[PDB]
Amino acid sequence: DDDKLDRADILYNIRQTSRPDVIPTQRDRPVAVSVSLKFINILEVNEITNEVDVVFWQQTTWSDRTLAWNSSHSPDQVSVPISSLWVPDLAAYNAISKPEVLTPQLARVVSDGEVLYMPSIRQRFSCDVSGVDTESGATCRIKIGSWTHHSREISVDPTDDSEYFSQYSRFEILDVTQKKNSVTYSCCPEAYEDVEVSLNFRKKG
Amino acid sequence: YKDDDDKLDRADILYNIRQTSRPDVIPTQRDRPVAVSVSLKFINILEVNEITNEVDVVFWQQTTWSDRTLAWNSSHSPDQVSVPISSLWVPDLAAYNAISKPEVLTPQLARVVSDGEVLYMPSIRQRFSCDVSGVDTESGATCRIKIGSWTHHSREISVDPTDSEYFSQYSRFEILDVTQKKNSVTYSCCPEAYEDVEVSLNFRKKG
Amino acid sequence: DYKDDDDKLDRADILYNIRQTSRPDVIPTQRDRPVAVSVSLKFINILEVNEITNEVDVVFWQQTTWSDRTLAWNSSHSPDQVSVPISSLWVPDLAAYNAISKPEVLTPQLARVVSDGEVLYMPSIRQRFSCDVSGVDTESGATCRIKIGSWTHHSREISVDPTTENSDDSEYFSQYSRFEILDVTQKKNSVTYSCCPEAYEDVEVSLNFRKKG
Amino acid sequence: DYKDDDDKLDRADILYNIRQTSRPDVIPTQRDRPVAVSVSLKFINILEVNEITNEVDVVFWQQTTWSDRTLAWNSSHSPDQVSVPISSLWVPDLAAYNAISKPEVLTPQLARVVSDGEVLYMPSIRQRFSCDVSGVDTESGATCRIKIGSWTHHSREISVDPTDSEYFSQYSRFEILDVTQKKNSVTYSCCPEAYEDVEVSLNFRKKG
Amino acid sequence: DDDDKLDRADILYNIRQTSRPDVIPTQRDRPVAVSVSLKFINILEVNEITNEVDVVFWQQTTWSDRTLAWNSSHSPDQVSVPISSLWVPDLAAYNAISKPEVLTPQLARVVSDGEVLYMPSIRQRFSCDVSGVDTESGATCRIKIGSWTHHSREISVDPTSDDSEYFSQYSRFEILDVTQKKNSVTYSCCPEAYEDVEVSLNFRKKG
Ligand SMILES: Nc1nc(-c2ccc(C(F)(F)F)cc2)cc(N2CCOCC2)n1
Ligand SMILES: Nc1nc(-c2ccc(C(F)(F)F)cc2)cc(N2CCOCC2)n1
Ligand SMILES: Nc1nc(-c2ccc(C(F)(F)F)cc2)cc(N2CCOCC2)n1
Ligand SMILES: Nc1nc(-c2ccc(C(F)(F)F)cc2)cc(N2CCOCC2)n1
Ligand SMILES: Nc1nc(-c2ccc(C(F)(F)F)cc2)cc(N2CCOCC2)n1
Ligand SMILES: *[C@@H]1O[C@H](CO)[C@@H](O)[C@H](O)[C@H]1NC(C)=O
Ligand SMILES: *[C@@H]1O[C@H](CO)[C@@H](O)[C@H](O)[C@H]1NC(C)=O
Ligand SMILES: *[C@@H]1O[C@H](CO)[C@@H](O)[C@H](O)[C@H]1NC(C)=O
Ligand SMILES: *[C@@H]1O[C@H](CO)[C@@H](O)[C@H](O)[C@H]1NC(C)=O
Ligand SMILES: *[C@@H]1O[C@H](CO)[C@@H](O)[C@H](O)[C@H]1NC(C)=O
Repeated sequence: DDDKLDRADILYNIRQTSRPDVIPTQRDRPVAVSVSLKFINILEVNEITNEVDVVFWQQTTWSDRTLAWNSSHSPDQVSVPISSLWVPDLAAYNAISKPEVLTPQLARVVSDGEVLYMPSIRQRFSCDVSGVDTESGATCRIKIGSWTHHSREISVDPTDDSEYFSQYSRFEILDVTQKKNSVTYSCCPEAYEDVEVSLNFRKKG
Repeated sequence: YKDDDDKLDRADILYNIRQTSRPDVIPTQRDRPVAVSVSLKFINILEVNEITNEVDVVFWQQTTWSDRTLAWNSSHSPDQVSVPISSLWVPDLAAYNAISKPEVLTPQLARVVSDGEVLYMPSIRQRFSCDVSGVDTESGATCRIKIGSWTHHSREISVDPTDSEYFSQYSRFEILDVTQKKNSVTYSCCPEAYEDVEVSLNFRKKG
Repeated sequence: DYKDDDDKLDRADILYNIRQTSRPDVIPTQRDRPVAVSVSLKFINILEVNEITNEVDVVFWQQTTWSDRTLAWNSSHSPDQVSVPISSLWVPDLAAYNAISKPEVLTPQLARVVSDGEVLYMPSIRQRFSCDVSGVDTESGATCRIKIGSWTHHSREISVDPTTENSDDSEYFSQYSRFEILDVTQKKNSVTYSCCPEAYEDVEVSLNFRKKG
Repeated sequence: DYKDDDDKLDRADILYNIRQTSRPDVIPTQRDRPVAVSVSLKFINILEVNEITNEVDVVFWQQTTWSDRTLAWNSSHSPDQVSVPISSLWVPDLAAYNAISKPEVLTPQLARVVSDGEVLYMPSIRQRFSCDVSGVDTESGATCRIKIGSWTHHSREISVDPTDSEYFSQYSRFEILDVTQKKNSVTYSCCPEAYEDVEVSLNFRKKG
Repeated sequence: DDDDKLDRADILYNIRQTSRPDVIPTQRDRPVAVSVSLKFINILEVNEITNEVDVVFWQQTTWSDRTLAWNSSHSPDQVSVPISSLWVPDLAAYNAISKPEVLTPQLARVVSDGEVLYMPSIRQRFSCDVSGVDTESGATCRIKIGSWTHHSREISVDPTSDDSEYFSQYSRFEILDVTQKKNSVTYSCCPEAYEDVEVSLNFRKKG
């Protein structure tokens, strides 16, 4: 796991095999991407205009098996800059600002061909904050899917509630759930898979 | 369609597109202007200021055109592919009454279809100066957005327009009507005519 | 001629010739004479004003033109003009002496190059300036100046020649703006500073405006 | 040696040699031992404080050093150190876990390379953090806790090792009572392996 | 003879072939003498509570690299060059509390005798003593500018005729005095000295 030249070699191999603009399909099956959200913070919450500002830890994984190697005497994982990798084109449907990445833009590649990209993000969303002061709290739903690939090319999926959530927040997390969802729009005949993350939270009392 | 996931067939189409594609040159065919279809679909309203007459909107910008030099036989290969928009010509659209840089909320990819059609449909948050009077009244306020090609006159580029289903439930405002008109203006600066789509939007507060 | 404007292959060749000849970092001087650059502002919107700090926020259309005849070609059977990315062309290095923010370009960064070596670049720009705003409430309006000059090139290399004057200054201006424009004028100035024995040419633009209603 | 240092050609050759031996995307691990990165925060200012929202704005000088023997050269008759743009060098991927903004880098982005293989990267950063701010308008003051860790590399590849009004501003509204720096290894339920990090405790109060 | 376009492009080519942008241009084993002056253009704001100050200043940097020099007998005396092609000094304000914002194009003059001039106009926020701004004596704010990564054996900053000369007449504030001075500090992390120039600005509000 710890020879610089072995790492430089693995990296070199990934840079040949990997085509960054082409989706990594195997055997006529959609690429199976698994998304999961962990919340880190809730910073602002406007009940008049229906917006929140959050920081979340976005764990995405997929399998590009052509990147795989034998690791019996070499390292099992390495870090690659994401400009050298195809990453999925996920978008959050009810975002109202550009996503702001707060972490170095690197992925792990695992010798079985698995790719993990888990950046931490700040973003404002437009959502229902009705009930944020009550005891049963508000429920804001976030929708996240593949922007330009339909369900026959990219298949999204959902992989404790407050394990990484700051203790210095004004808000508290009651429950967080994730549901897979295939949806068609009147524009395009094809479906787009998304994950709907439903966060249930309230102000602290 | 059944052959939509050959990673190799896909890579080959991307390669092909990158060779034929001339990103800086308008893809005219047969001495006709490029016809570009332009439409908005509103997603949200974020800020309304009745004093200064401004509005923040997130709208979904539907833009399509064709370049038959990119076409291919898709009988046994993928029907569409995604392409980074730096590899294709894109039209230089501009909103005349906009007062801030447009902010693109989605990945900057276009779809290319086997028949030579190109679809670029970004989601955009932008700020416009427009008439926002009547917004607390039953008829509502009517605000227009004028979107035309900036450098190419009508002789080279024409823009044509092709209810808020994708409009947020949680917005403070409600849409009443959305119409789309085609204008063709000659400015006192240049002897030629620039075309544009006008998008009139009637909207009002809820309660 | 206008009849051949669209032939895709012809346009590409013109774009190719332009890149082979254009030197983006060199002033296109002709015959021991300075490069003449025509400058015209047209105001679009006056976004905000602060009478206490003396700042304004404007959107203007900045029309700029100049000649490089080494770019010319025979338009007898060819497109008369084409659009070019400005990264492929020399562009004048104009600065706003009293800008207090970076310029934000609103529009696509493309120039039109015409078949006789004329280049037009007219972006739309939002910028914040520092100027005299007192009077803005009265009926005679306020009067705010903006100096714009060549930063690193002096008069014998670049001369900004005033493109004035209107009609017409209230034409591209938002009618839905809190403010209205009385008059606009332009002046060519030529200043020699402490540092350099060389003189820099600038264009002073005066905008007279008041709050409506 | 100190005499050499000013030879424009000698430096050019050193800088050439570094760009060739340096691979920016590979951790400079030697001997099967995890790269040791020494980190150190010196505070410079405390600017925006919100007691209601638990946010703070700080300008701090981050001091980072590590060792890469492959970059080393015989400096008997050449310069002992040179400046290098960090685009030419591997730099560790550090990240503040409680930062709620993107770091704003206030200084030129150069590192120093010493001829014995030490690399020194010491940028001045402004950044907003989410932390315990209550107690700030009182004498024992507040106690914030920034944590700085290796994002994608775990303990077997990168290991952080720790190491104060000297560089702090006397024109700050705030003043500093104590600063401590502990090493911390923690395992998150996602990945089997542990990540090293440095909890920097800052103790400070408003004036008067 | 300053305008022959071919002579310019040739000079610009010679400059790119011999110039190494990442290497300090030292000569005869002496440090590089970088000369620095600040002329103030404006003051945007002042916060008495927090000791912040927003200022627009014209930074005047000049230094020599005799390896760029050419014979200007029948070619131009000077030319403009993108700073990406040249080595440029890594200056920094110790008491800056914001990213510097360059308001001007990033071009340097090169003079044929080997001299380089980089003179950008900059907008930056500083933290400094601001008390006394309303009083007739005025407040005194100190900016400390120095070389960040290069110590004194490598780069030395030397300050080089009245202010209120490029200073905006429309400012709330007026400048009472400006003095430049040179210090040389060693910090407890590293045994080599770093030179800086402290610009002292004495100013007050107007009546
Ligand atoms: N997942 C997803 N994808 C698209 C989409 C479809 C096609 C294109 C294309 F091909 F034109 F580039 C772009 C986006 C649009 C879309 N919606 C648009 C309206 O807001 C809800 C989501 N959602
Ligand atoms: N569509 C459009 N195009 C232009 C335009 C822009 C650039 C050029 C040039 F010089 F590059 F050729 C010409 C016209 C100007 C224009 N107007 C200018 C003022 O605002 C209303 C619209 N509208
Ligand atoms: N047109 C113009 N050019 C300069 C100028 C800029 C850069 C250089 C240098 F050093 F790069 F050569 C010289 C003069 C400075 C200048 N002024 C600076 C002070 O405010 C009034 C305008 N105006
Ligand atoms: N040092 C560190 N690293 C991670 C982490 C980031 C990326 C990856 C991946 F996907 F690249 F493998 C793994 C762990 C996560 C993490 N924390 C978990 C999120 O909350 C803050 C602390 N801390
Ligand atoms: N001019 C200067 N340089 C440094 C400095 C910067 C980088 C490095 C390193 F590590 F990259 F070599 C060393 C010292 C530090 C420094 N100060 C330390 C605190 O901030 C005020 C002054 N001032
Ligand atoms: C993996 O490692 C080496 C050769 O690469 C060898 O010991 C072993 O047989 C390999 N196993 C597989 C499944 O290729
Ligand atoms: C499309 O491709 C296949 C193979 O070349 C062929 O069967 C079919 O006739 C082609 N169609 C056209 C339009 O040429
Ligand atoms: C352009 O016109 C002719 C015909 O295209 C060409 O041969 C000649 O070089 C040019 N001269 C004229 C007539 O402008
Ligand atoms: C380095 O070079 C010097 C001078 O050439 C020589 O004396 C020495 O043996 C070399 N080895 C070391 C000390 O690394
Ligand atoms: C330029 O010509 C020569 C050769 O470059 C040079 O040495 C001298 O300084 C100049 N000659 C004149 C005419 O002054």
